[PDB]
Amino acid sequence: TASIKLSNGVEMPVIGLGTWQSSPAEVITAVKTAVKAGYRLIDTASVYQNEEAIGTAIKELLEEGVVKREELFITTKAWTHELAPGKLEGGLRESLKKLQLEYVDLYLAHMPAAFNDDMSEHIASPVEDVWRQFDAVYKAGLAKAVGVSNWNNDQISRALALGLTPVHNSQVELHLYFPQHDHVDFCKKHNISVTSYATLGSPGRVNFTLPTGQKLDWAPAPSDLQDQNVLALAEKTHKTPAQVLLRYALDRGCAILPKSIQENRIKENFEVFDFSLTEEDIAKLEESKNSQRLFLQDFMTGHPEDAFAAER
Repeated sequence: TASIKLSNGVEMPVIGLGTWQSSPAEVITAVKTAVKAGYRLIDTASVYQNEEAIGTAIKELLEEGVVKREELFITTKAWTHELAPGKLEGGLRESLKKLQLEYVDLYLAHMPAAFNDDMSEHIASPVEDVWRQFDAVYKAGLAKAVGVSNWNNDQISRALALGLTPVHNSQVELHLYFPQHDHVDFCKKHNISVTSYATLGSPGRVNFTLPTGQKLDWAPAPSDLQDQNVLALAEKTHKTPAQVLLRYALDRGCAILPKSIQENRIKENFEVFDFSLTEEDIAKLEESKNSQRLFLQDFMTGHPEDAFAAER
């Protein structure tokens, strides 16, 4: 299994199944298809409300003898209300119950901003206090590694400065049209692994279908998948545009989480280990200089720990 070695020695598969776009019913089929295809990492979150289904999927995989627990890397994330003082452990234990696991391989703060139950009120808990809870669950053995998602460099630095368990991973939006050069360089400096979500960028096609259901010809849409350099490299390597975008992120030194839920796409996204991109190739793909954050997570607007406050 191709993996990245975390600062504490834990090996994390470089490619995993992102489940943020999967319902409980769709995720079961998606997880089993991915694992049978070769995927060894499953990424979920308490807020997706699909952990129970994933637990069932894993259970079936184990009974079928497809894989053993030790061969799978499971990542989950605490939502905003679970980040509040003294609420993390309870949240993690609940996720473990749904997943039917004794521990998770990686546990992340889904955001840096705490909220109450219905997110009607901000809870001004500094990221330092949030991280102390992660340090605790890590030491308790409930998570083999801990990290953050959607945090900015300053927030991560504040967590590191505490001198507790280091941040092992940072999961952020990262794709050709939002390179995150600064964040990746920052993480590399502090030995923090980086996981890219939304690796395939924005919608690359617009489909036309008649009421009868008859499918007509599609049209390209402005996106990473339609970038001229991407299309050119795909043709030259005999790979698909999507595979090129995934390889781009991998060779940038990141782990990836393609969201595809369709059987054929899940299989397609895994076929990215028969080639690699050189520094020249990477530079060529970045020539358009297009850069724009697609996931603004604007519900954080006004919160003292809004990671993107400067962009509001």
